[PDB]
Amino acid sequence: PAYRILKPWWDVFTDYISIVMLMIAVFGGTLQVTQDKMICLPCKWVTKDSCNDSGPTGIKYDLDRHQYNYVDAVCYENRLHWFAKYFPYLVLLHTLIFLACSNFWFKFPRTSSKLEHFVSILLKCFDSPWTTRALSLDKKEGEQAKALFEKVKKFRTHVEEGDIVYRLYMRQTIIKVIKFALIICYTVYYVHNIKFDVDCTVDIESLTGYRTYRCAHPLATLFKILASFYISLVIFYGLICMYTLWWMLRRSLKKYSFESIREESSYSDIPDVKNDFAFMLHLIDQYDPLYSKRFAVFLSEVSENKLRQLNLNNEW
Amino acid sequence: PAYRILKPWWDVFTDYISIVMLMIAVFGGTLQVTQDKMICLPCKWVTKDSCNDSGPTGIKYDLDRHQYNYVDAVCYENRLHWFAKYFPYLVLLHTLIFLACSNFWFKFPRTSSKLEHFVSILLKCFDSPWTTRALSLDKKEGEQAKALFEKVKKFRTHVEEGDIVYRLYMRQTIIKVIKFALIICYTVYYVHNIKFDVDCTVDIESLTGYRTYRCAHPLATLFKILASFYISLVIFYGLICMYTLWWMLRRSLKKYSFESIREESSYSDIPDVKNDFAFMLHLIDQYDPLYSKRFAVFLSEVSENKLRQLNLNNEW
Amino acid sequence: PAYRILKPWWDVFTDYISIVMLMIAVFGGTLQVTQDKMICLPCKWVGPTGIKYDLDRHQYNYVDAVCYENRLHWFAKYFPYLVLLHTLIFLACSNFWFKFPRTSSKLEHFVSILLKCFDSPWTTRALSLDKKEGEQAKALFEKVKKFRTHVEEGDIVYRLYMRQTIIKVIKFALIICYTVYYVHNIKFDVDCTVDIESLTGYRTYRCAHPLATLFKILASFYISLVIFYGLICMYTLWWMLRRSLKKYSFESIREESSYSDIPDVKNDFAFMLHLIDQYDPLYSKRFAVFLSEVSENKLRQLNLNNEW
Amino acid sequence: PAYRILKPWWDVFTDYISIVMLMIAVFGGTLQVTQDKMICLPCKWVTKDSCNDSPTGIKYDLDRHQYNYVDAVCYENRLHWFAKYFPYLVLLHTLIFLACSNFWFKFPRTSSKLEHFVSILLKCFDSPWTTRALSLDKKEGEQAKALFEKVKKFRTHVEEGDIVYRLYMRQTIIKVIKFALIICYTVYYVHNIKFDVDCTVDIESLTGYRTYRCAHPLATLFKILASFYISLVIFYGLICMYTLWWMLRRSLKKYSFESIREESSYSDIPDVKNDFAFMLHLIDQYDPLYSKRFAVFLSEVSENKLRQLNLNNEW
Amino acid sequence: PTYRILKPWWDVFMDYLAVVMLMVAIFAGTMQLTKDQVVCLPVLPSDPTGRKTNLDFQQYVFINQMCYHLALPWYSKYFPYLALIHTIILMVSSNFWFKYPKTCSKVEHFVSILGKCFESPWTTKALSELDKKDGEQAKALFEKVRKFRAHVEDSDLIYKLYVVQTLIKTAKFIFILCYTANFVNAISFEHVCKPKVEHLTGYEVFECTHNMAYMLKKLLISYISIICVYGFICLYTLFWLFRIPLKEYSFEKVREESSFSDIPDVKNDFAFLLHMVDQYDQLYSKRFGVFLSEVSENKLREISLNHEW
Amino acid sequence: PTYRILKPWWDVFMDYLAVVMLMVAIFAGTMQLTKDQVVCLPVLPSDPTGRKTNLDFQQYVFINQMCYHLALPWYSKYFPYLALIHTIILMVSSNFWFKYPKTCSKVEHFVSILGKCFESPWTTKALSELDKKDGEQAKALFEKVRKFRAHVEDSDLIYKLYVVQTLIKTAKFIFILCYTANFVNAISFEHVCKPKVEHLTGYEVFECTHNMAYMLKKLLISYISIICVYGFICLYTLFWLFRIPLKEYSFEKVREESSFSDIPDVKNDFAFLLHMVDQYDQLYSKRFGVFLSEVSENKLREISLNHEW
Ligand SMILES: CCCCCCCC/C=C\CCCCCCCC(=O)OC[C@H](COP(=O)(O)OCCN)OC(=O)CCCCCCC/C=C\CCCCCCCC
Ligand SMILES: CCCCCCCC/C=C\CCCCCCCC(=O)OC[C@H](COP(=O)(O)OCCN)OC(=O)CCCCCCC/C=C\CCCCCCCC
Ligand SMILES: CCCCCCCC/C=C\CCCCCCCC(=O)OC[C@H](COP(=O)(O)OCCN)OC(=O)CCCCCCC/C=C\CCCCCCCC
Repeated sequence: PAYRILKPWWDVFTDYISIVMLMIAVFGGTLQVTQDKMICLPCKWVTKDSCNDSGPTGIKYDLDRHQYNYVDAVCYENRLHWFAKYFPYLVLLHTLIFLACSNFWFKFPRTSSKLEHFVSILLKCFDSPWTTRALSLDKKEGEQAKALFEKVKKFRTHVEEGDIVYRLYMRQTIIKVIKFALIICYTVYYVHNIKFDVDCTVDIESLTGYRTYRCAHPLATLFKILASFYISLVIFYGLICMYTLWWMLRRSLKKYSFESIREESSYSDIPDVKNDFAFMLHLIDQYDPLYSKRFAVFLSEVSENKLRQLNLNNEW
Repeated sequence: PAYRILKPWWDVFTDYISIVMLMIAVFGGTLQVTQDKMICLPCKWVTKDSCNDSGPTGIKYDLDRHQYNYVDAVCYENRLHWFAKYFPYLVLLHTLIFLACSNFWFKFPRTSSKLEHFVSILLKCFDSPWTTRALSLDKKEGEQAKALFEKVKKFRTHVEEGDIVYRLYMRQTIIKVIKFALIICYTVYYVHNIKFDVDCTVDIESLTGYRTYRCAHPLATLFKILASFYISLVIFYGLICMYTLWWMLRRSLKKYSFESIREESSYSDIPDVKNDFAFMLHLIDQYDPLYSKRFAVFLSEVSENKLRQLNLNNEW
Repeated sequence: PAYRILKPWWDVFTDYISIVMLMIAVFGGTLQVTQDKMICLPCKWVGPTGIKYDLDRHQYNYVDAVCYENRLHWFAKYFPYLVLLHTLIFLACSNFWFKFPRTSSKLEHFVSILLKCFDSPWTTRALSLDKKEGEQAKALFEKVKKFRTHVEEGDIVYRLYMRQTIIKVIKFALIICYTVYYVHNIKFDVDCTVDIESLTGYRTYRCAHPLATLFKILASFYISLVIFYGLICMYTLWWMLRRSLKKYSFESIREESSYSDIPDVKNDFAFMLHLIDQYDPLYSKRFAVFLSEVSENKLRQLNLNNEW
Repeated sequence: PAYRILKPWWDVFTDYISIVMLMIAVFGGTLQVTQDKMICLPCKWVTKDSCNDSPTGIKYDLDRHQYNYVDAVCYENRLHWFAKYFPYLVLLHTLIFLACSNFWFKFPRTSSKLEHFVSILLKCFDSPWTTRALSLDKKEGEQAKALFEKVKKFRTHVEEGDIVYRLYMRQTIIKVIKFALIICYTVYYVHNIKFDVDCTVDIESLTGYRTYRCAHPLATLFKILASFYISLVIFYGLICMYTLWWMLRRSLKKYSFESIREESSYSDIPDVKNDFAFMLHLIDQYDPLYSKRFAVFLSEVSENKLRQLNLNNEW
Repeated sequence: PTYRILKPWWDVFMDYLAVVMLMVAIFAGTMQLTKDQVVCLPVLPSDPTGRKTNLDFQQYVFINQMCYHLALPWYSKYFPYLALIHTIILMVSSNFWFKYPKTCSKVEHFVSILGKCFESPWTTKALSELDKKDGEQAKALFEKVRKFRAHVEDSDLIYKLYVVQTLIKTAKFIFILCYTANFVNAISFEHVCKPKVEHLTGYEVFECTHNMAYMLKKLLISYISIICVYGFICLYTLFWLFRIPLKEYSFEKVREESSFSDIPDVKNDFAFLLHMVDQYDQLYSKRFGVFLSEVSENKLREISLNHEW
Repeated sequence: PTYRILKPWWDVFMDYLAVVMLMVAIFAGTMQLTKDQVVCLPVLPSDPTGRKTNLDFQQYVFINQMCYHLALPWYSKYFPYLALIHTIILMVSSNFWFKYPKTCSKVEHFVSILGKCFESPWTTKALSELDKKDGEQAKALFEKVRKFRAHVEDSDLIYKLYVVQTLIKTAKFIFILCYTANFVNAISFEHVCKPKVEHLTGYEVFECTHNMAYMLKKLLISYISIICVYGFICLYTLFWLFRIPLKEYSFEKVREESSFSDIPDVKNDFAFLLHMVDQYDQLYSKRFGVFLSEVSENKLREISLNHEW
């Protein structure tokens, strides 16, 4: 909606990567709930801890259906690695954390109120014909422009005094990048445990009769492919967050200069805003500099003097 | 909608935590519906009171598949702990109770009408150009400002006498915190019973032939993980509710003071308000002090005198 | 929406309790259609080793189906469908006066007129002048007079609301009777004797109902919800029968306001004003301006002053 | 919303083809999750390399879970990955195609430029001054003057940049390269979707048999879906190649106003360049009426006539 | 589309009963594709112990399918689909009289002008017994009403379409009640199957039990009760339709209540829409009556002339 | 869009039938993955007792899959997908005559000018037999409809495209009726297969039953009945197009009804749209035809001269 101007290309890319990873998490969870089982068979020949490998006729184990189900359940609980069992749940949790970190400044009221007021004022100044005439009137248009000038002046002394939005965005970026580091450590380290064939020694010999069973995980290769895709998406997300952090730390975003705008335009008296005003104007520049150049009219004193002259002209 | 101004950061956090807990409840409920069962195998060698542990070949139990199904059903009904069976339903009930306690003052007609009137008048005052003119005249704007002054006076003389909203918010917070205390007691006390291996002695020897069976609960690990995550979310919810209750009890929210406004702004005749109006002003100040500061101009006789003086000036 | 002003706190509570009941009914029906079965084992005699019955799996399925459809209690099988029917009846009776066209038109007119009177600044001026504002004020006065002379003649809305409340309370009485009387029959293990010895070989089978405990818990929670619903309906009946809702009193409003000639309304007008007062007395007090003749005289005087 | 005027016929056709491909992917994924399995029976005669052809039933003395394990192992090992992961590859390709087709609608620079262009076109198309010029209060005159100033600002703001045309060309290049890769690999790996698959997985220590004869129930349906997807990819690639040929047959960075200035009464409209020219070409592909109605504000003679009419009605 | 004004209370009740019937049919078809199954055990010849039939699992499945498609009657397995078809037929005819394009345009124009007359303050001024723009709007609406009167009163398509719709609904209800009620007791839990497949399994007579028989019977009873209520409402609608002759609409009561007596007798489809609105609410009928009076036209012309002069 | 003016009743009925056929096809396809199991039992060589086939459960499932792949023909397996394709083709070709962009613009602005004629009070004044701005609007509308006549009346593209669309629909219906009815009795409940898997099971010949056979045949019969109704509607459309020459339209009755009698004879496409409108509503045809008379033009010119002098 109206907040699309506050999301640069990195924000949109992170949002879409989070959407794709959320779909991956939902699909993996649906597979885990329904299809994830572990077909296990006992090994009659045992020569070590693992299962030993040694007309033709079938091998009879004399095990019931429920003995097989019990072996499957116990070797699923005990000797199947936790990462293969709870892979999509961790992905879902990480996507929820990423979405929370992306929408925290939009949902936290202290910064949400400032952001929505800034967006409303920027959109009201962008559609005002006084900006077009100044870059190049009716008495009602003149008094509306004067009221908007006063509203901008009240807004500037209210938001520039604090830097809560910049601090919150910096903390969100830091949390996102350290979350990416932790994910790309632990998920990559534990991705080798999703294997098709797993041997179990779960010690249920008193119930079934056999000691060691050789199992098979039907969803092992599909979960491994989903884990590789999730690792690639996490790598892309982390590179995007690294670019965002480098952009934030390269130049001070708490100090905005209108030097290019005041050089292009006739007005050379535009003041330098700071703190949250500077950060939001930097975000607008990363979206589109037209909004910033149109908003720079309401900060210059020369435009205010011209508006006062026009108001005096149309008053009498 | 526009009710977000009445929800502070703790209310938003509780709403999102309740949404996540509701998702956990739905996931646990669909797990319980789909794949909640037990896999029971009889113990032939029983030396102790419970089941006793004692090329290899499988142990023959001479049990039909439906005999196994009956044993599973009976040992699921009788000797499985009630918490492991009804855990998601309790979570769903607690989430519904929390949502009802959060939205009770939104849905209670007297408090709902008070909140609707307060939000409408606050939004009308926030967009009033007379606020900008005073903090710094068209005839229609002057008439609208005078009507808004009269509406604000009527709202003050109607709402300040009653204290229903503050009482209802206190009752909701108290109910939420005591519900959190009861949950964090009983769920923590009963979280140990969710275990994988459950031994049952259900006395169906006349039908099956064995007394003690060694069962397994496939969802026990997942239910235990969900219970731990739900306990963590309940702990966070209770900490937020305790902070909210401490905020309510720390200062008399039925007495709002405009000392900062009368000290900074020129208008120093604004009187202190009480009861529901004071509490709603405190909530708005917690959301955004700009709305309260802009609304404070209509509670001053000096601003109304200036407005009527300007009306007399532009009338003749 | 715009009609929520006509729903007091008891109506909102009944609507939400009925929503929870409908959720319970849907969950129970999903359980009953899909998961509900009855595992049965024959009674052989009316180290340990298993008991062999020499029964095939499909013989077991046949025994399960026969003893599920023959010797299982009817309440254990059709519990959520009765709950669904009761929820549909409650939802239909709660909003029956919003769907009957004769009452729906009057409700729409009353809501629109009340909102227009609330948004009018003439009420604020009276309780404390453009030509369009005065013209709209006199048109609103005329249409308020037309509404009063059109609605006060009939009392269809009050009678319909009374009928709906009576139907709801007697339905609650029937539910809290029959569900309570037929709640002990939901048991886990039910013995069955279906006389299918010619097909299987056994006479008596010992069955088990996997969803018996969950159905019993859902029945208990539905009984609790029905108790709360009946208490709220009893309060609604007591509120309706405490005062004659066909007559409305404007004594407090005319004493508080400057105007003291507000006439009493009758029939559906009085009932709708009582509902609004139960929702918010401010709306009724603001609407009371357009009923006094002194306000009409003041409006005519202001229109004449604007003319001259 | 109003972005539908920016999509030519080929964009709409690619959107519909992507929707059909997504439906195919969802259908195949539902079949893969729900009804995909294998049924493998061991061959007791293994004299030849594969299963050997050789009344009462044959007894293998195998349990149900031994059969399940054999089916799982021969599904994992000796089944071609294309049959197992056909709908997932289709879903990934649909996601890539949808990302490429809607990349410039979400990239902030191109999204902002397109939004500004669409808003200006909507303002110009509803302007009564355009109708008057083709065939009046001073308020309408000053509104038309403001619209003329906004058109000049848009020209001097977007005529320098060339991000939109470059991004659209890159999207078309990526789409046609992806189509070429899909048509290579999908067609090369379409003969391996066989109904009957013979597996030799060497699980004799657990089952007792060496080679098994399997059967894939969804192999024929997946083959039909693969043929449908190949046809859809071919159509998508033909459409993308037509789009690339349209982009490279003439310079889209330069727009010619000769036809419009000859048809209309104004012959002073200069040529636009870069993203302006590309968006005007897209408009001409969609509807030349919008460009004809918009070309009035690119002429100084129109501004002179507008101010002359304003001075006429002022006095 | 604000079509609730045209539909009376009986039409609303019929629509809601059709919705409930559609819900019942969908619910029945959900179970008829999820757990519709028969379990068959062969009739074997003569400490208790079980009987060994020497049949495999898939032999039992084959017997079950064969007896499901042979022993089970058509009404015990095709009722939810027939119920769905009947609900679709009833719902299509319910909105058919304002979905046919000519009648749809006519009723849309009627609803638009009725709303304009309801929102017209000139109607209130005429009933109680202004502005130049209000007078011009009133004259325009009078001319629109005059054009509408010649547009609709000439033909009788809407009334005939409504008669056909209610006759079709009554005939469908009669057919459903005639053919459904004969097949209620015919649904039974047990079924004796003779599939003649003894060369495959070894048994000639199989005794089967349709699982979805008692629940299907209860749904059949509920559907019969709902369709009986629907038929009663449809018969009341037919009695109302043939009670008052809707080919004409006498404005004698309207001209007596109002101060104007120059209201022509509205006939044909224009009378039918007014009758339906009168069954909804008479206020719009009074509005149209005072907008069809020539005395109000003379008063409006005199007011406009006095404003001009 | 308000395309209903140029969309006759049979076109709307064809669209409704296409929607119903789409619903039937998707319903068949839903059960084509639900009840499509094919239970097979081997044909064994010649107190009652069960027949022991000595086959495992996996062998039975293998035979089921093998004889589902082999014994069942393509029309018993992929029938709902062909019906889905046919419904998609019919829905695409339903609105072909005005989906062409030139004819789309022509139809859109034809509806626009017809609505302008309906809204214009000058048409009401002409039917009975004003403001100067209304007179100028009437002159503009007269010039616009004269340009419309000179621009469209020369060609016959829309009529040709409508003939092409209805011929395509007729050919598609004929193809569907010929091809699909060939496999009505070909769908059988039981199928005997020889999958040549004797080395895997020991039996050469198996006897099977298809679970979704009778239901599939019922759905096929219903689909053929609906497409037969569609073909009857298409044949009625062809009969209506052939019985009356639509290449020209005469307003002789309109000339006799009104005082104006200078209405020319509309021919070609301009006559096809007027014929479709007259089928939809003859009053709209008369209201458009009173504009084409030159006597109305002369009266408008006289009123303009009176306004000027
Ligand atoms: C009477 C009221 C209306 C009732 C309407 C009922 C509509 C039913 C609609 C669709 C269901 C169609 C059948 C779906 C299943 C198809 C396969 C089948 O027949 O059975 C499969 C299989 C059989 O059960 P088992 O796995 O053997 O269970 C073992 C443990 N007892 O089905 C299942 O497992 C269940 C399938 C449905 C799962 C539904 C999950 C969600 C439902 C409830 C969970 C809680 C939701 C809470 C929501 C709260 C919102 C605020
Ligand atoms: C971490 C995030 C978690 C999100 C939530 C995940 C859990 C969802 C909760 C409940 C799901 C309940 C499903 C109940 C189904 C009925 C009961 C049951 O047991 O069904 C079994 C039955 C058969 O299982 P098997 O016999 O194992 O299949 C053959 C191979 N062995 O299951 C199924 O049919 C499959 C599961 C249900 C249907 C899933 C459909 C998935 C569809 C599409 C996914 C792929 C395409 C995605 C496209 C996306 C486009 C935007
Ligand atoms: C408003 C929306 C809801 C409307 C109402 C919906 C009601 C039903 C909802 C859900 C139930 C879905 C599953 C029902 C299964 C019932 C039991 C059943 O049919 O068992 C047999 C059934 C059929 O086997 P065959 O395909 O014949 O095997 C052929 C081998 N060559 O068994 C199996 O397939 C195994 C069990 C898995 C589930 C089977 C049903 C699959 C249904 C549809 C698949 C395609 C869905 C396409 C849309 C997907 C959208 C996400």
